[PDB]
Amino acid sequence: PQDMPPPGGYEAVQYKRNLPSRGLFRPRPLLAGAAVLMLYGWYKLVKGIREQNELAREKM
Amino acid sequence: KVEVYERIKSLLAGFDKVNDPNNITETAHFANDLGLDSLDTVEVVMAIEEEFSIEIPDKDADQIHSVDKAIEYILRQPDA
Amino acid sequence: VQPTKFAVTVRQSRNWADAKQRVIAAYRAWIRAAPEIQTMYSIPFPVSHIRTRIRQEFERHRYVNKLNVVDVLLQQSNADFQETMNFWRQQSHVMAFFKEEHFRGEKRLPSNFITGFLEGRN
Amino acid sequence: KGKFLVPGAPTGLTGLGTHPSPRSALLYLYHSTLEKLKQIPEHSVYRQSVEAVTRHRLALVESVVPEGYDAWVERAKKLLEEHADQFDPTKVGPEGGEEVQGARAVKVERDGRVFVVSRLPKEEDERVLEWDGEVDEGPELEGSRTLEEKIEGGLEKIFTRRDVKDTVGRVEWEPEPQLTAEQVAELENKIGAGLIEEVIQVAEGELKLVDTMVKARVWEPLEEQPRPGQWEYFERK
Amino acid sequence: VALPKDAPNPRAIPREPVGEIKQALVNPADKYQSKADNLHKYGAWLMSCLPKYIQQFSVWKDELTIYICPTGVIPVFSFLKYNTNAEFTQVSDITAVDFPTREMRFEIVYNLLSVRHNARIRVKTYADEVTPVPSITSLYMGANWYEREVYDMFGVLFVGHPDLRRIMTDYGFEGHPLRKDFPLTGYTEIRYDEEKKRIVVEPLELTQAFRNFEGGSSAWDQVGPGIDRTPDTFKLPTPKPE
Amino acid sequence: SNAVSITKKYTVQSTGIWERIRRALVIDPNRSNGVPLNPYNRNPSPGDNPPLEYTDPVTIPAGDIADNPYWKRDFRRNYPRPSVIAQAQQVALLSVGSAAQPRVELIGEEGTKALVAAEEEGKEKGVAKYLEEKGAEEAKRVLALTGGLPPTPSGQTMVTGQWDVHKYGLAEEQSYGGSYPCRSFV
Amino acid sequence: ATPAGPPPKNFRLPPPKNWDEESESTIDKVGKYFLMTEMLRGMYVLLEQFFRPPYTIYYPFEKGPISPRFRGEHALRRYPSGEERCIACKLCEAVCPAQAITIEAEERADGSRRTTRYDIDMTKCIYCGFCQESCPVDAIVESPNAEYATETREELLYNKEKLLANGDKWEPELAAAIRADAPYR
Ligand SMILES: *P(=O)(O)OCC(C)(C)[C@H](O)C(=O)NCCC(=O)NCCSC(=O)CCCCCCCCCCCCC
Ligand code: SF4
Ligand code: SF4
Repeated sequence: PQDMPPPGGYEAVQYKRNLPSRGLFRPRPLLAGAAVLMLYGWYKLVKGIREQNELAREKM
Repeated sequence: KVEVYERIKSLLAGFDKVNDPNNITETAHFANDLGLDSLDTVEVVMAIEEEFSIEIPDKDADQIHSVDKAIEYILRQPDA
Repeated sequence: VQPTKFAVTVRQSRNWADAKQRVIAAYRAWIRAAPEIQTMYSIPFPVSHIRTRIRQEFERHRYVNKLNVVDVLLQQSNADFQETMNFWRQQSHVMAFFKEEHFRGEKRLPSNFITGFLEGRN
Repeated sequence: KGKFLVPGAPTGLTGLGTHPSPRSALLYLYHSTLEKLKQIPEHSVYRQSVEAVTRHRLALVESVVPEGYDAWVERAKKLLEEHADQFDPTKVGPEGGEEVQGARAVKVERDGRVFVVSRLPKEEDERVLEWDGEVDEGPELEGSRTLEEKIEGGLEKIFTRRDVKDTVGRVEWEPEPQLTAEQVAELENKIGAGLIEEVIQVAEGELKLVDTMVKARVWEPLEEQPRPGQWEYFERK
Repeated sequence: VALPKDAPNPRAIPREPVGEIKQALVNPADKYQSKADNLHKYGAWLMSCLPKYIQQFSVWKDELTIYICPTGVIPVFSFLKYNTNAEFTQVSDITAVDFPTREMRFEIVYNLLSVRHNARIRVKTYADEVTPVPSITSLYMGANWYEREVYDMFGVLFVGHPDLRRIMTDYGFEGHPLRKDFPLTGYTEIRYDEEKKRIVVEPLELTQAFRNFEGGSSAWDQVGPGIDRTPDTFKLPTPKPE
Repeated sequence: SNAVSITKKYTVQSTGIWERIRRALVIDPNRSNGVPLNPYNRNPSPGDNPPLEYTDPVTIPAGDIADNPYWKRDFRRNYPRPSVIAQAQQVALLSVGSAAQPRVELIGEEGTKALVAAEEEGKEKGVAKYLEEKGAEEAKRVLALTGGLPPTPSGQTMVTGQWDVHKYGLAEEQSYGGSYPCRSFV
Repeated sequence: ATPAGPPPKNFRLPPPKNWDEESESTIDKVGKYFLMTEMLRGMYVLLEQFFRPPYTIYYPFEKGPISPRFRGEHALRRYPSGEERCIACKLCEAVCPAQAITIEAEERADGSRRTTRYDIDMTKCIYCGFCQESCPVDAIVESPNAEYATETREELLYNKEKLLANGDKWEPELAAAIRADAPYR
C-alpha cells in the first residue's frame, strides 16, 4: 500500500504556548528570600565587628 | 585687469583648437574669430575656469562666448 | 539629488534649444571632473588624455538629429556620471573604458586587407 | 466610561488613530467631492459612478445624528451670525489665525453646506511648555538697525497679533457634539467599508482623484489607437 | 533507551486497506465561470469611465487585464489607486516583456492588489527603445525599485523617476540582458590579470560553446486552438430567423 | 494547561532516581529533550523498507483499461482562450445589447443590417463619442447594468461557494491572550 | 486594509489603559524589575540544556543519515553480463539543466550502439538527479558518495573511463539503492 495514517488518526500534538509560571522566579518569594539573607548577614556582621573591636582593645 | 588678460592670453596660446595665434584681441569671439567649436568653447572656459581657481556656473558659462565677456565675469568674482 | 548625491530626476527635453543646453552642461561636468576621476581611479594617464577621451564619447553622438534619442543618450551619461563620482565603479570598470589597456591594445581590428589576411582576420 | 472614543487612540491599524470628529469629516469630504464633480460633464460614467456612490454614502452618514445636535446647531448658527468676522477665511486666512497657542476656527462653504474648521492648540505637559507654547521667532533685533532690517524682522506684527489672554471682542466657538462609540459602530455597519477612520482615508482619496480626473479629461475620446499588431500575442487559429 | 511507555510504535499499527481509488475528472477552468460575468462587467465599467486611455480589456480565468495608452499611465493608476470601487493600493510587480516583432518592442506589465476587495488587476502598456513611460512613484513608493529593474534589464526609460540607475547589472555594464537580441552569455567576461594586478575585462570566449536545443521542438502543434469561454452577456445577440 | 504529558512525546526518557530528580529541578516536567528514540525513529531505514510492499496506484476513471477515451480527459487542449473586448465592441454591446439581453428584437432581416449598425458605429467612434452624443441618459445606463452603482471587483476565495473577500475575524481564543501586542485571526 | 463588508466583530482595539488601571501589583512589578526574574528563568533553561545529551556526531567515524534517493557522484553501470548499459540515446544530455553532459556515439566494432565519449563536468552539475530519471536502462546513476573533494578542478572533468570505474567500484551500493527506490520510480 501507500504511506497512510493510522486507522484512527494520529493523536493531537502539543502546539500552544505552554510557558508555565514557576514559584522560583516569582518576585514575592525572591524578595522575601533576599531580605532574610541580608538580615541574617547584618546580624552576623554586627556581632563580628563588635568582637573585632574588643580584640583591638586587648592588642592595644 | 592687465593680469586677467595676460594669464588668459597665454592660455589660449597653448590651446591647439585655436585656428592660429595672434588673432587674440581684447574682443576676440570664440566662434567667429578663433574658429573654436561649441565643445571647444567649454574646453577653453574650463581652462579659463581652472587657471583662476573658480567654478563657472552653467547659467554664467553659457554667456562666455567672447574673451571680453570672460574678462568681465572673472573681475566680478572676488577670489582669484 | 534627494536620494543620492548626483541623482537627477528623469526629464524629457522640451526642444533642441533645451536639449543642446543639457548636452553642454553634461560635457562641462565630465571634463571638469577629470582631475577628480584621475586621482580616485589612479588612472595612469594625463588628465589631458582623460579629457580628450571624454570628448570622443560625445563626438560619437554629434550627428544625432532625433530628440528622443538624445534624452536616452543624456540619461546614460548622467547615470555614468553618478556611478563614477560616487566611488561605485571599480578602477577595473573605469580604466577599462580606455581601450588601450587590453593586452592586444588599441590595435585590435586589422589595419587593412593584407595584414588581417596574414593573421587570419586579426 | 467607553461611551465615546478617545481621539487619537490606536485603532488596531498602525499609524491610524481615532478621528476627533469622524461624522463631520466624512460629511465635509463627501460634499467637497460633489462640488468638484461639476467641472466634469454629465455624460461621463466616471462622474455618475462617483456621484451615485458618494450620494449613497452621504445618505447613510446623515442617517445618524449625534444627541443634542439640534440644540447645538441652533446656538452655533447664531454664534456665527453675530460674530461672522471672527471666522472669515478672507479675514483670518485658511487657518483661523496665526496665534497657534489660541483657538482657531474658520467658516467654510461647500456645496450648499456650512462647516467650521476649528484647529485646537496641542495639549502638552505643563512641565515642558515654554511661554504657554508661544512660537519663538527668535530675539528681537536690538542695536543700530536699518528700516528694512526691522521690517524683515517682523516689527509690523506688533500692530496685528493679540495676547492669547485677550478675549473681549471674541467669542469661543463651541464644538459639535460627537457620535457615541456605539453610534460609530452603527455607521460602520451601514457604510460597509471597515473602520470609520479608514473610510475617511478612502473618502479623502476620492476627493483628490477629481482634480486629476478633470485635468486629464478622461471622458475625451481615445488618444492613441492600438496600431495593428500591438496587443497580438501567440494565440492559435 | 527509555521508551516513553505510553507512546507506541506508530509504524506497528496496522492500516486499513485501500482498495479501488476513484477520482472524478475536473476541468479547472469551470470553477471560474461564476465570476466571468462580473470580471467582464468591471472591465466594461472601467473603460467607460476612462475612454481616453483604455483601448481594450481581456479576461482569462480569474484575471482581468486592462490595455492602456502609455500617456494615460498617471490618470489610470490614480483611478485604480483612489477609487472607492477600485481600491487597488498595492503595486505587486512591474515588469516588461519584449516582442521584437512589434513596432513598440516592450510591453509594460503592472500587477496590482486590492486588499479591500480581495481582488487583483493587471495593467499593460507599451514602450520603445526611445519612447518613455510615465513613472508612477508619485503614487506608489514601492514601484521605485521595480522601474529601476525594468530600466536596467530592458532599457525602458521612466520620465519623472528620481534616481533611475541600474539596480542589477555591474557598474560599467553595456546592454540590456532581457532584450531578446542580447545573447545569453553576454559579450564580455572578466578575469584577474597578474601582469596588471587588477581584474580586467575581456571579449567572451567559452571553453564549451552553449548548445541550444530549441531545434528539437515538435514539428506538430501540441496545444491546439483552445475553447472560447465568453459570457453570453458580452456576446453580440444573434439575429433570430424569419 | 497547553502541555501534554512527557510520556506521550516520543523522546528518550529519564528513568528512576534520575526521573524523580528531573521532575523536581526543572521548569516544565512535561518538556522533552528532543532526543529521538532508536527503536522507533527512522527504523527501519528506507533502504530496508520492503520493495515489494509498496503499490503505485491508479484511479479508476483515468487509469482504467476499458471505459476512458483520452479525449474526454484532455483538459490541456480544452484550455480557455482570453476573451478580449475593445472599445468598438463595447459600443456595439451598449448599442444593441447582448446575446443574454438584447435591446431590439432583431427578427429575421432588417436586423442583420442593424447588427452591423452596432459594429460599424463601434469602429467609427469610441465609447467616448458614443456617450457624448446620446447624452447623459445612457451614462446612467452603463451603471444600470450593475443596478445603478458601479460594480465592485471579484474576490478570490470561494470558501463560501461564491467568489468573495475572505471574512477575517478574531479567533475565539487568543494565543497570547491580551498580554502581548499580537492578535490571532481566523 | 480590512475586507469589504461589515468590519470584523471587535476589530478595533480597546481604549488604552492608564498606568494606574493596569492589573499588576507594585510588589510584583517592582520585584520583577530589581530581581530581573525573566532573565533568571532564561539562564535556568541553559542549565537544563547543560545536563541533556548533546547532538554531536564524531565524523569521520560516525556518519549522518542518507536515504536510498541520495544524490552524490555519478557512475556508469553495467549488466550482469558485463556489457555497459548505456546505448547512447542522449536523453540525459537533452534534459541536463546545466548542459554538463557531452556525448559522442557511433557504431562499435560489433555493430552495437555505444558511446565513444561520455564526459560530465562535475563543476557544471547541480546534482538534480534528472539524468538518472530519464534513463531507459538505469545506466547513469548518482552514488551515495559525497566524499571526493579534489585538489585541481581538472580532476572534476569526469570522462567515460572514470565514470565506468566508479560504477564498477560502487555497484553493490548502486544496485541496493535502486532496489529500494525502484517501486517509487
Ligand atoms: P556644437 O554645437 O558643434 O555641438 C553641440 C552638440 C554636440 C549638442 C550638437 O550641436 C548636437 O546637437 N549633437 C547631437 C546631440 C548630442 O550630442 N547627443 C548626445 C548627447 S549625450 C552624450 O553624447 C553622452 C556621451 C557619453 C557621456 C560620458 C562620457 C565620459 C564617460 C567615460 C569617462 C572616462 C572614464 C570614467
Ligand atoms: S546514460 Fe542513459 S540517458 Fe544517458 S546516453 Fe546512456 S542510455 Fe541515454
Ligand atoms: S544531476 Fe548533474 S549531470 Fe545529471 S542532469 Fe542534473 S545537472 Fe546534469
